[PDB]
This record gives sequence, C-alpha cells and structure tokens, in this order.
Amino acid sequence: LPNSIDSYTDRLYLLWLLLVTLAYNWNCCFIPLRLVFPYQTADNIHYWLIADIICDIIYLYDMLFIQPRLQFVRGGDIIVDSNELRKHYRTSTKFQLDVASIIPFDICYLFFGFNPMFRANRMLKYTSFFEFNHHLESIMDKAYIYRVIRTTGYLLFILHINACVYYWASNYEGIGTTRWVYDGEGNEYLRCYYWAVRTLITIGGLPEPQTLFEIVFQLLNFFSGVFVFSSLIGQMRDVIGAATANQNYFRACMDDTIAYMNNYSIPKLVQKRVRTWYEYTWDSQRMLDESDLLKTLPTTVQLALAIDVNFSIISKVDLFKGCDTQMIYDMLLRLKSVLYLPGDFVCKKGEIGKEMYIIKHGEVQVLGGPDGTKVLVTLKAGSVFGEISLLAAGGGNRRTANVVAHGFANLLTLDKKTLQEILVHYPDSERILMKKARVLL
Amino acid sequence: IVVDPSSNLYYRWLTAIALPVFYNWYLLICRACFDELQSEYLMLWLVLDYSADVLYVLDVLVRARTGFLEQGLMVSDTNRLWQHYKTTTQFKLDVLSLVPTDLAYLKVGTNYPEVRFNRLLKFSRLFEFFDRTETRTNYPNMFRIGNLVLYILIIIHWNACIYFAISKFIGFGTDSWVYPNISIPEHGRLSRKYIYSLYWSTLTLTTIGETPPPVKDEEYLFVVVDFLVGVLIFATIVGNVGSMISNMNASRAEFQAKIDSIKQYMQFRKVTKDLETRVIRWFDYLWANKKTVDEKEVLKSLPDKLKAEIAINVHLDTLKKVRIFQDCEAGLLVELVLKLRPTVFSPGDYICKKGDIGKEMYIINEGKLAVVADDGVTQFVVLSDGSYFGEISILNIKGSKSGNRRTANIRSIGYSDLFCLSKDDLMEALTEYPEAKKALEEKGRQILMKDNLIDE
Amino acid sequence: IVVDPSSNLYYRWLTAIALPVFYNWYLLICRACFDELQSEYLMLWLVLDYSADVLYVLDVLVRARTGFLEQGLMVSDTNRLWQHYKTTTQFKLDVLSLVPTDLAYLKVGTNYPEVRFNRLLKFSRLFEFFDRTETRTNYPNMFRIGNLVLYILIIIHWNACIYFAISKFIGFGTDSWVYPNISIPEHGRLSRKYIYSLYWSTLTLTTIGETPPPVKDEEYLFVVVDFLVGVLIFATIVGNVGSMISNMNASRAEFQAKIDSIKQYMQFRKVTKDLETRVIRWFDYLWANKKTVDEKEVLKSLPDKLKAEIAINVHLDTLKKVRIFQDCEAGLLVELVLKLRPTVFSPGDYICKKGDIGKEMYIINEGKLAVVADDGVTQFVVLSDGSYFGEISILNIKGSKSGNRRTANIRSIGYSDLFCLSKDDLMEALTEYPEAKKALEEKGRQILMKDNL
Amino acid sequence: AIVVDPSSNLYYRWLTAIALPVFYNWYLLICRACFDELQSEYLMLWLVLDYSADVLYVLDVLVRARTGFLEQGLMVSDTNRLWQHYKTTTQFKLDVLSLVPTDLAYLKVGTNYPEVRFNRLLKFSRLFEFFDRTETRTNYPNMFRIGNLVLYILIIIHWNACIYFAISKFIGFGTDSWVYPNISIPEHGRLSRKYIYSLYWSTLTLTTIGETPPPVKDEEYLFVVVDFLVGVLIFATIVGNVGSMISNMNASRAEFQAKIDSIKQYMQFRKVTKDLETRVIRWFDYLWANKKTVDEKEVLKSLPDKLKAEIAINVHLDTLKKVRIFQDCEAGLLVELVLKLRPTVFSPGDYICKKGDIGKEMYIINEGKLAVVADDGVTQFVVLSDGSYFGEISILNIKGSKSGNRRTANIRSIGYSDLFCLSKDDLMEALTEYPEAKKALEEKGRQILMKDNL
Ligand SMILES: *[C@@H]1O[C@H](CO)[C@@H](O)[C@H](O)[C@H]1NC(C)=O
Ligand SMILES: *[C@@H]1O[C@H](CO)[C@@H](O)[C@H](O)[C@H]1NC(C)=O
Ligand SMILES: *[C@@H]1O[C@H](CO)[C@@H](O)[C@H](O)[C@H]1NC(C)=O
Ligand code: NA
Repeated sequence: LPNSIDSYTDRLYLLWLLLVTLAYNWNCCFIPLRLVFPYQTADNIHYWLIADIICDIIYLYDMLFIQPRLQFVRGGDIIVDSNELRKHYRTSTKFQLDVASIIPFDICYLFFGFNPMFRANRMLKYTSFFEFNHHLESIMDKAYIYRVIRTTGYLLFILHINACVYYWASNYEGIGTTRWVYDGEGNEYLRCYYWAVRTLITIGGLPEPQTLFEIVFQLLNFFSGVFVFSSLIGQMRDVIGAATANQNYFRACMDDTIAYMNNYSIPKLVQKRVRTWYEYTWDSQRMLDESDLLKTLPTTVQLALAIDVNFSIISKVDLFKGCDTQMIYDMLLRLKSVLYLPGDFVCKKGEIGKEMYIIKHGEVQVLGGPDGTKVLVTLKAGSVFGEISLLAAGGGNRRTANVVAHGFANLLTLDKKTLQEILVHYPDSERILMKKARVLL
Repeated sequence: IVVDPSSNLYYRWLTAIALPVFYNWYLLICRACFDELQSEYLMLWLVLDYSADVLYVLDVLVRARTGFLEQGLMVSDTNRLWQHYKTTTQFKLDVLSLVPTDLAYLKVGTNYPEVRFNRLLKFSRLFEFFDRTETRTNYPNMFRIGNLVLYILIIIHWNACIYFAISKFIGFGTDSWVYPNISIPEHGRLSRKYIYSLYWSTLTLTTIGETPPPVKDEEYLFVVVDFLVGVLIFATIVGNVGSMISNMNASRAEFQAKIDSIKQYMQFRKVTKDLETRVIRWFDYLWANKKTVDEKEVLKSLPDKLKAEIAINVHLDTLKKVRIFQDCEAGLLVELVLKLRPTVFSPGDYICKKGDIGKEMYIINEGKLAVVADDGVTQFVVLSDGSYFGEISILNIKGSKSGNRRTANIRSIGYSDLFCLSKDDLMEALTEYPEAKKALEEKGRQILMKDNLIDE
Repeated sequence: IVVDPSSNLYYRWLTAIALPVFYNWYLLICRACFDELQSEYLMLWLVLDYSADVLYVLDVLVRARTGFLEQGLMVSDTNRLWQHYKTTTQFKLDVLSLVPTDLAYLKVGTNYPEVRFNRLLKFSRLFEFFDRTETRTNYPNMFRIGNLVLYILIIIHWNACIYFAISKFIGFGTDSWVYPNISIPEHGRLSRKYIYSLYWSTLTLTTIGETPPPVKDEEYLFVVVDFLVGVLIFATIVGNVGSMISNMNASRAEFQAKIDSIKQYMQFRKVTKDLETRVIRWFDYLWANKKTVDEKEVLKSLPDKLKAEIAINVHLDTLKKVRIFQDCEAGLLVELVLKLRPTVFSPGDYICKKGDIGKEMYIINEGKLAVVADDGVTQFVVLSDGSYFGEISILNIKGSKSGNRRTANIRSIGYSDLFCLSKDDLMEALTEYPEAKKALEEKGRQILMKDNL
Repeated sequence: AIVVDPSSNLYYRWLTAIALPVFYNWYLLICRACFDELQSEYLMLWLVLDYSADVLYVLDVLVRARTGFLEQGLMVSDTNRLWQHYKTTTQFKLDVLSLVPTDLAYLKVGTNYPEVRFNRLLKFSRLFEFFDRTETRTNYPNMFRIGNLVLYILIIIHWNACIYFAISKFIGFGTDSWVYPNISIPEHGRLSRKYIYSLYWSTLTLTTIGETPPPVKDEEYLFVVVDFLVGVLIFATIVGNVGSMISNMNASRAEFQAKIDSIKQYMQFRKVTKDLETRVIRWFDYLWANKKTVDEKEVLKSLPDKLKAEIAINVHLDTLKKVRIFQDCEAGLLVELVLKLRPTVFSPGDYICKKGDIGKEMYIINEGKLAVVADDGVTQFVVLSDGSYFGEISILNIKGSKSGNRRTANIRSIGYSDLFCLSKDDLMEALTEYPEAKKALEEKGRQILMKDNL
C-alpha cells in the first residue's frame, strides 16, 4: 500500500472508504436485526460469524494499514513521512473511536453465549461513514442527488430500527396476544416494516393500541414519525432551495429589469434585446456577473484565474510586449467582461475611443468597404483590437472603422481610465507606453 | 432550411412534439395495463399511434436540421448539423424510440401495446417544452404549480395502472386488497376500473392510506414500496411548493425587513413623529406604487450598451432640450444619460432653497415642481415633466455673480422622480470631449452675460 | 368630494366593503347548498342582501370618485376620475356584480340564491382590504396566519357546502359515503347538516381521511379531486408558515451567523480569551439592547432628502451647541450631520489617551465619559450627554501648541454612543464652503490664542 | 444594598430558578384542574410544591424589585429608583396578580379545585425570558430551538389532553364512543390510563393523524373540527420550524457549495486549464476543511472600530514589532499599521514574488512556510518560516536606492501560506499623520542600505 495516501486525489481510498462504510452499515443494520429477530439460529451462526470476522478484518486493516498512511496538513505544508502520519493518526480523536470500536467483546461469547449486543461498540465507527459521505459529496458534480439518496437511506434506516423495536415490543407483549402486536402470520420483518412504515409516516390504518405500554409506544412512535416526516420535508425543501437558488435569483433580477423597463415605457425592441442578453448570459455563464463572484475571492486565486485566461493573449500584444509583468497582471485583474449581441457595434466609425477589446468566444467583423458594410477583417476569439486607443489623451483616438459583432461576442474590456489608474503605480511601463505612442502616432 | 432553436417556430414544434410524448406516456401505460382501452377503441389507437410515429420521424428530421450556437453564431451547414446530431446521445434514444416493434404486433395480435414503450424514450422533448415554457411565460410560479400538478397526475396515473396490473397478476377478487371481481357487472366497467385504481393510488401515494390493508406478502411489499415512493415524491413536492412560496414573497420580506429596521432606528434615535409619519408615508407610497427596487442595482449587471439604450429611450429627448446640451455630440449625450442618478421627492419637499450649494442639475420626470417664494408658497413658475433647472450650477463658468448658489426656492407639489446630473459626473463625462466642454463653458458664459456676471 | 386611496377614510371604506363581500362568499354558498337557512331566516337574508347591495352601489359610487396618481399629484376632478374608472376592467366586474338577478326570484320563487353569485365577482375589494391591512398593521405575521386561517376556513366551508350539494344530488342515505337520511330527526337538523359537512370537509381537505369510503364513481372522482386539492392546501399552508417562520427569525439567524463567523475568526487567529469574552459581551449587549442592525446600511435605502431630514432631526440641534459650529451656515450643518458616524464604546474603553493623534471629534450621546488621570482610575471630571471634545484637533490650525494631539485620557464609564466627525469628512464637507472653513480656522485660532497657540 | 445585574450570570441562574415553577404551574395546574385524581390523591405533594412555587414567586417579585436597568450606559444601583421603575411597569401588575391570594377560595371548596390558582399562570414572561436568554447563551442554538419547539407543542398537546378529558367528563364517561371510556371499569379508571390515553388522543388530533373514534354529537364534531384546524396549524409550525432548523444548520455549507459551483461554472465558461482547476478546488476545500473559509474584511466589518483595533492589536501587533524598521515607532502608528494589514493566502508552488518585480508589499508569514528559490525553478537557498518577513525596504522607497524597490528574490510557497500584507500606499497613508516616524523610517532604511549596498 502506498507509503502515503493523498485522500483527495486517491480513488482507491474512496473504494476503501466504501468498504469500511459497507462494514459499518452491516454492523448498524444487522446488529438490531440479529438482536431482535430470530435469524441468528444455530445452523446460521457460521455465516454471521464469517461476515463479522470479515467486517472486523476491514476494521483492523483500516486501523493498521490504511489510516496511518493518510496525508494531512500541519501548519500549511503537506506531511508525507510515515512516522509523523502515524503519530497524527495515533493522537487523533478518530483513533479513540476506532480502538473503542474493535474492543474485542466477542470473547464474551464464551461466557454469555452468542449475543449481537456485544458487537454494538462496532457501531462507534461513524467517522468513516461521514468521511465517505464527505468524499462522495465532493467527487459528485451534482451533490443534491446524493443528498436525496442519503435522506432516503436515513429514512430506510430509521424505518429498519422502528421495525426492529416494534418486533421487540411484539415479543415483549407476546406474539398475537393483543390486536396491536405482530400476530406471527407472514414474514416477520416485512409486516413489522409495514407497521413501521404506517407509523413513522403517520399514515395510520393499523389496529389500535390496547394496553398501556402499546399506547405509550404508539404515542412516542407517532410523535417521532411527525418529526421524521417534518425533517424529510425540511430536507427536501433545503435541497430544492439550494439547488434552484441561482436560477431563481437570475429570474428575480431579470423580472426586476423587465419591471423597470415596463415602468418607463421602454419599447419592445430594447426589451427584446435585454431579454436576449439575459438569456444568453444564462446559457453561457449561468450567472449575472463574473465580477461580483471574483471580488469575493482572494487576490492570489484572482491573479491565477486572470493569468490562465488572458495572459498569453496580452503577451501576444506588441504594445504591452515591453512592459513589466506586474502592470500586465493588474490590467488582467481590471478587465471587464461585456457581452455584445449580434449586430451590436463594439466600435462605431467616428465615435470616441477609450477601450481595448479582447474578444473571447465570439467574432467581430471590421466593416470597411466602400459602401460601409463589406466585411474586411473577421476577428475570431483571442484577438486584441483597439489597444492603441488607450494611449491617446483627451479626445485623442477616434475609431476609424465600424466593428460590429457577427454573433454573440463576449468582449473583455480595459478602459483608458482604469489603465491610467493602474499606470500611476508603474512609471517605467508608463514611459515605455508613452514612447511607443510618440513613435507610432 | 435550418431551424433556429431560439425561435417561435422551435417552440411551436416543441408543443407539437410534446403532445404525442405525453400521449405516449399516459395512454400507453393505461393501454398496456387496462386491456379494455386497447381492445375496444383499437382503430383510434392505431390512428393516434400512426400520427405519433409520423410526428416522431418529423422530430428526428427536425433535430437533424436544428441549429446550435458555435462561437456565438448559429451553424447553418446541414452536414455539420447532421454530424453534431449523430454524435449526440439524443440520436440513440430517438432511433431506439423509432424501431418498428409494431411488427411484433404481427405475432402477439395487437392486445399487447407495451412493445411501444421504446416510444417513451423521447421524454427530453417534454422536459425541453416545460423548460422553454417556464422560460417563456410571464407566470412562472403558476406554470411551476401546474407542472407539479401534471407530475403528480402522471405519477398517480402510472401507479393506478401498476396497481391494476398487480391486481391482475395476483388475481381479481381473490383478496381483500386487490381490485374486485371483474365478472361482476359493477366492477367490470372500465370506468370503475380506472377510477377505483386512481382512488387507490391517490389514497396510497399521498400517505393517507384508507384503502383495505394487504393480506399477502407481495402486496405488503408493494404497499411498503408504494408508501415510500409516495412519501419521497410528496415530501419533494411539498418542499418544492414551500421553496416556491418562500421565493414568491422574498421581496416583500426584504422590504418589510428594511421598513422594520428603519422603524426601529427611528424609535431608537428619538426622531420626531411628524418626520416618522413622513418616512412611513413614503414607504407606503413606495409599496403601493410598485417602486420598491432601485435603478442603480437593477441596472448593475447590464453592459453600458444596453444601459445606454435604456437611458436614451427615456432621457435623451429631455436632455436634447437643455440649452447647453442642445447641439452636443451623440456619444457625449450617451455618456450624460449614463451619468444620470434618480432622486425621489415627497410632496412639500424642497429640492433647493435660496443660498444652497448648486452642484446638481435636476431633470424632471413624472413630477411637478414649483418655484415658490421665500416667506410663503407663492408659485411663480410651476415646472412640469420634461423641464430642467440648475445647469449653470454644474457649469461653474468663471466670474459668476451666483457663485454656485441656487437663487430659487424649488419645492415639490406632488411626488417627483428627478434625475440628477452632478458637476462631478458632467466633468467626468467631458474628459473625452474637450471641445464640447469649451462649447458648454461658452454657452453658459453667453447665458450669464445675458443676465449677470463680473468680468474676472 | 374626492377620496384618495392612501387615506384612512379609504381604509375605513375598505373595511365597510370587505364585510359584505365576505358575507356574500360565505353565506351565499351556505344558503345555496344547505336550503334551510334560505327557508327559515328568509327576511334576515333579505335585509342583509339589501344592505349588501346598498353597500355595493355605494362602492361603485366611491370607486367612481376615488383618486389616482398622475405626475405624483392626486387627481381631483370627477370627470377624469369617472373616465379612468369606466375604462378599467374593475368597472366591468362591479357592474356585473350589480346586475339584478333577483328578478329571477320572480320566476323561480326565492329558494334559489345561486343567482346572486355575481355578487361574488367583487373579490378584489376583499383582497385589497387584506393587502392594506397587511401594510397598515404592526403584526404582519399574526395577520398573515389569520388571513391564511380565514382562507382555509373559506375553502373548508365551501367544500362542506359542495359535499352537501353532491350528497343532495346523489340522494340522502342512499350510500354509505353521502350525508345520511334527512327524514331521520337526528340528521335532519340544520346544525347537524352543517357541522357534519364541515367535519367531512375538514377530514378530507386536511388529508386525514377517516370518512366513510365512496361507493359510486362520481363519489370516487370527487374524493380524488378533493384529496389532491387538500394536498395542495396542506403544501400551501406548510409553505406559508415555513416562509413566515424563516421571515420571523431572519435577523436572529443573520446575527447568529455574524456571531459564529467572528467566533470562528477569533479561534482561528488565536485572539486571547479576555478580548474574546469582551467581544461576546458586546454582542450580548447588542442583542439584549436591540441595537443589532448597523445604521450605515439601515439608512441606505432611504432617499437623500429623507436621510438628510433624519440626520437633521437627530444630530443638528446637538451639533448647533458645538462652539465652533455655533455660527456656521445651515447647509454646512446639514452636510456635517450627514457626515457624522456613530460609534458604541464598552465600559472601560479608552476613547483617546494622552498623546494619540486627534483626527476625530466625539459628540456624546447616551453616555458618560471620564477624563481619567494618566493610566489611572482617578478621574478629573466626568462628561455627560450632549458634551463634546476633540473639536479643535480636526480644524488644523497653523501654529497650534498642541499639534493635533489629545492631551487627555478619556475612558467610558458605561456604554456610550458617540458621534464621530472625522478630519477628512470635515474637509470634504468644507470643500464647497471655503469662507466657512476660514471662519472655523479663525475661531479655533481664537480659542487657542485665548489658551495656548 | 444588593442589586442584581440583568446581564450577569446570577440573573440567568434566577431565570432557571423561576422558570422551573412557572412551567410546573402551567403543566401541572391544568393537569390537576382537569384530572381530579392528581389533586385528590397527591394533596400534600401539591401543597409542598405550591408553597415552594409561591415562595419562589415572592422571591421573584423581590428580585424584580432589585434588578438593574441601563440609563446612559450605567447600571442603576439605588433601590428606590429600581423600585419606582418596577412600580411603573406592566410586569408588576402581572406579578401582584400572580400573587393575588385566591388560595382562600382553595380553602373554602375543600382543596379539590386548583382552578383558582390560574392567576399563577400570569408569569409566562419569566419562562420566555429564560428561553430567549438560553438561546442567546447556549452553544447549540438549533438543538435548543427544536427542544423549545418540542416543549411548546408538549404544553399544547398536554393542555388539549386536559381539555379533551374535561369535555369527556362534562358529556359523561363512556356514554358515547368519542369520549373517554367508563371510569368505573378498572382498566380505564386508572389515572395512568386516563392521562396516557388523553395525551395519545391529543397527539393523534393535534398532529392530524386522526386514529381516534369519530364523534357522535354536535359538540364533539365541533370540538374535533376546531381541534383539527388547530392541529394542522401545529403541524405546519412543526414542519416550518424543523425546515428552518435544517436551513440554519447547513446555511454556511450551502453558501460554500454555491461559491464552489460558481467558481466551477466560471472555470468551465472561461476554459481554465484543468491543472489550475484542480489546484483552485483543492485550495478552497483546504480553506473549508481547516475552518478558515471566511473573508476577514467582511467578517470584521460589523464590529466597531475600537473592537476592530483591539482585535488587530491582539493578532498583529507583537509580530509587527519584530520587524526591524517598526521595532521603535510610536504605538499609535503601529495600531494604525496593524489596522492597515490585509491577509493573503497562497497555494503550494505559488510565487509570492519574483526577481525584478515592483515591490509594493511587505509580507509577514503566518501559518505558512516559504522558500527563496532560484530563477530556474525550485532549489531552496533559505526556507522562510512562521514569524519571518521580507520586503520592507521595497515599500520604504529610500532615495537613490541601488535596488530601486525591486524584490531581489524568487520566493515560492512550499505549502499553504497565510501571509499578512502591508502595502506601500497603506504605509504612506498611515505615515501621513506621523511625519517624524516617516523620517525616522526613511533614515533607518537608508542606514540599513548604507550598511549593505548604497
Ligand atoms: C368471480 O365471479 C365468477 C362468477 O360471478 C366466479 O365464477 C368466480 O369464482 C369469481 N372469482 C373469484 C375470485 O371469486
Ligand atoms: C329515508 O327515510 C324515509 C322515512 O324515514 C324512508 O321512506 C326513505 O326510504 C329513506 N331514504 C332512504 C334513501 O333510505
Ligand atoms: C359504567 O360502569 C358501571 C358498572 O360497570 C355501570 O353501572 C354504568 O352504567 C356504566 N356507565 C356507562 C355510561 O356505561
Ligand atoms: Na394521515
């Protein structure tokens, strides 16, 4: 087994956590099932003992050969040497629960006979089930499906425990003694599970409780079933409200913009263009603005996400070829993403020039014909145009040609004003840009 | 011809293909399970299944020639549409939905319509129709409760057919739980068959459970599985209605939180109750006149192209009527209608008094101001919608005898929605237009030496 | 006379017209389906229906002369009010509500009050009364559960009458599902009819369902439709009460999220536990004294005129007794009370020690400060409400003997609520008042050349 | 004399000691009023417990006569002013109505009617004060919220049980199939059977399960329809409170999963390479799993500036005083500088700074480990650890410097670093009000550079 286990990029550790989860779920299901129901008979004890020995071997191989080899983070740096990982496992609060789990109480099978309540300390290894829950929530892209699966599995487990406790109350009152207890006719687990299902969902339709212990049992089981049904509705409400939060927030902002435009009697061509923008921004980004997402991130992950998207594109630019890399990084951080519709002008012939355009996932077309509509240059994604307009001052640069968007063009935009607000910190690159302006202009 | 998927024609085809899919789901499970619908009205189902299958072949040829966006533009190369359809997993479900299993009608003799269950594989057109309908409609919560009612009707109907098929497999009338003896003419009608199976599924899946209890262990297992499926489905649907109601009145909750926060501030800070009545009356106006959201935050995410189009569709005919902004360039007026900031005033609220610092120019939209006197309210000029004042206060020409003062007592007669072009926003918008800035200074100097200036 | 809809007289008319609309809904379905209320108390329902139609024609006269807002002003001429009313679809519902279908009483002979169901078309006055009561009251959640209880009581009552009409149409006592035989004197009473039908509709529409099961196909279909309507009713009640509970403690959940975030910050950054219990004691004070919201974001959604008027009504008569601001211009004082910043200080918190940079001016509100003596508990003098200090430190007089230092150790005896005027906020408020800036600098120079310049 | 602070812990111990007999008075006074075997069979027990509850009630009115309140932020400590402020309060009327002696009416009816003690139920505000002071005080707010919900609906289910038993006594026991059965039968005549079946009936009714026998009379039909509408309201508050409890338990995890989903949608939209995608997702999962997921500027923003300044003293001051240039400065400058410190977090392999970069930051290492690598890649020269610092002369902008605010080192993060950044603009903004310390800092940095390279 590898001297170290990563526990994040390791899928064999997820398979091992599935194995310890199968052993733990075997214990937590089949210890009340063998404890209450008479399925642990004398000609069946070898299969139960073989399965318990396999689950204890899975418990011991976790404690001795897997869980000491787990990597962790101590003060920031990743620990990989085996003795320090072993000491971190031994000084954990996981190890107390694990060594309290496999305490071998099965040697009390000699004294008190076979009893599944001696293995109940094996139900204390819940942390491996919670780590498998956390790793399967992390590896899944849509985690609400696993939240529904976990809520269903918790519901089936509490119904299993309620069926076992009802069969215990049936054997405590005597089988077939009153009308409320299990009569003994068909399958034991299936009809006690039917009673647990009709009690814990508060369906009713069962025979009424006759003696006082059965009235106390039906009272507590109906009250617990009210809270189980309430937690089931609350879990499904939380799953739906967390799954559709972004879509309903986008729809609320779109209906706010539509109600603002209907308040001011803005015409339906402009409202159709605004609705087309909102539809393409939901179909492409699945969010309104990337700026309010990126502004809550720290600055290093912002700089890394700005470098991996546009730094090769700005290093292709001959205007900013000579500049220093930190000013390029600040103009990477201060880029603004604007979506242009089909037919929208990113540059009108004769308008003022203030912006540098980095086209990503779109196409713009430079209309420079004799009549003014013949497409001269079609600029695909990853192109930079209008970067010389950032150096002219005052009026300065006027756009010489019409540049319209061919389809939906997602431009990235650096203003002249934000370039000057960046360039007050960097005088050397400002001198290189101004001497390039004096040479070329 | 290439079908654009964002058209009205594509939504009309989504309706025309969501009709035989819902037909196939509902009517194929009750024809498969009930066996008198399939035997009695046989030529009706042959005509309807031939129409559904020719709609399915028309659906695969529409999907072979539908557009998809690549680099923001729709692809119209039909060979590229055919290859992009062929490498899709929807094409496999479509050709499995159109295999001729009705040739298996030649052996089994047309009483077994469960061979058309491959026709249920086109569920994605029904889900696409529901998604495009709740994207297209203006009642999204009403369509969402209607879609949840349609989902529970499909689930109640499918469970009715499943309960009737289980009662047919166990045997009719042999048990107290199953559907009764169909040789009896009371229970032998198809109407009582479907309506009692629908009654059993509505009682069972909603976890009310007032049906006769099971007597065999297969029936116990089916009623346990059906109660579990019903509590999961209806807990999901009650949580969905709860999330939809909690997002229906989220804006009223936010507005009531703002109202109660400002109320607790005003009772905490010992504000006098006439001003507290003015604040509560302004909040009553703001809720009763549907003006609760604000322009700066509802136009925060749009680009400046569409914000510029929105702002020139309201402010540009008023801004072109200003004496200094009469003959300006078009891009400067686009920048100036982007710089406009709304303010709302109560009745009797003074916009500006004599001697205040004039640094804003107010454009009047939906309101009536009054240039009143100093001591009492003697209205000299009643300014209306489309009017303006205070452009000389934001020009600040050299040597003015006003000296950025207001020289007018302007108070609001009713509720006004004024738009403010400040001096800082004007001098920031004029940074790209120095010639127009000199024209503004010369036009304001023209106005002031028609009235009052000192040569300094 | 023109009534405008924002007044209290319009709300009193909304109460006076919401009474016969609710009467029309409730008692018209009950008199339509139960047939002994209409026969027994006939002159009572004739008097009540006549008074309800008198209130209905008074409602169409009030709606013809109610105001509306164009350009922010209430319209007060009756011709334009009547034209704006008659172009509306609510006028069509009012005149359809006021058709004389009681002339059909001359044909069918007064035992059929289902002709008066056009009087149910004025539901919008009841919905308008519920909306205006939800805005005007100070218990919005208590009114919202009362309104939800009234809505589901209307649906329980309507389903009781619908069950009695279906059992009348099928036949009384012919089935186990229907209402029993009314020739029996136990079931034939009107009290037993209405209360058992209400019991049936409450057992059916709340999905409890211990009613006798249906036998016929119409009864099976009605019970399926009524169970699905009851499932949607239970989902509506659960969603409304769950959203109302989430609205009732949204502030407690947000403040507990702030407390747990600052607690996780203080265990993460290893803050010592004396400061940790000081922060926890300040949060306990902030929740126990109901100052849990921050005024900077509380006063943001107001307009600038109301923000300026509220800042005048709290701070300006306190700022006018400041010795440098006794003779300043009025708009300068409006800008300065807009530039004030509130701060809350714990007991024992030093406002300023001897030797710190004086860049703020503190005006004491709701507090008591003490000029303690050089890291000691001994106090020279105690300050009170309305007092001020640090006023000459922000004026920036050239040639000051102090040099923007405090020269005082000031501790808070109890919890204070000081108002802070910073030096930079004073300078950006004194940007557009230069003569007032020269007057402030000359007044501070005069106070210092009285003492030490 | 003695004045108890209402914000203290002794007042909370009194809130427990007065919330015990109030909950006792509610629960057992309706049970003794409607059940009539608890009142008769256990008479000396209820006399001892009612005398103890009235002793606690008169001690509550003397504690409320001596409890403090805040005027001008100070606790009022004179008992005459506390007694006048208590005398002009509407809780004083409820307290003396709770101590109205109706027990003389308990004398005359033969000690079988505890209905006269229902004025003792007029101290519900002490129970509500114990509940809201506990929900602010305790470390489990959601567990206390569901326990308070369970206790509230148990009080309502118990009161409805006593109401159903009083209705069954007024109609008559066993005369109908809906009422409680015949109490002369010794199975139903037990008080355990009476209370447990009435509690079972009201739990069936008030949670809309409805396994009860159906009513046979009009008053029973009317009580059942009113009780079912009250029960569907009770079930709606149960589902709403447990749903808001579930939404409050995982609000932060849902907020973090929404941030992770938005980051993943951004990196899928902008075509970020998968190496950086796995690095950023593993970094954010580290920041969540090590309980440092929150942003410091938004966390500290609700605190006042005195508590923010004292917290920034308690974290950054003694590590800022170990900087060589900030070793001997004025203390208010150091307080303003630790207010100006902003945190940054780094991934493994992330460069803090390379050679030839414009040095505008002064990084102080906390909970991290850096490495001064060479220019070709990872080759350690000096391994920088916690408490260390670099880049102070680059922000000190010394005149005529041969380095010239450059970095002169390639510094990579070995593991996950959490550095504290002091910008050049933040240093100059803190150095606006301290010109003397600014010239001392410039002369100290100039002397350090003249000792090394100038
Ligand atoms: C159904 O009815 C027919 C005749 O009415 C009878 O022969 C048959 O046995 C019945 N089926 C059952 C299951 O009783
Ligand atoms: C109702 O009672 C009357 C007399 O009591 C009887 O004639 C009639 O048949 C009964 N109706 C039904 C449906 O049994
Ligand atoms: C209750 O039981 C006693 C004796 O068992 C009997 O005399 C009495 O009539 C019964 N009362 C009722 C209402 O059944
Ligand atoms: Na039920």
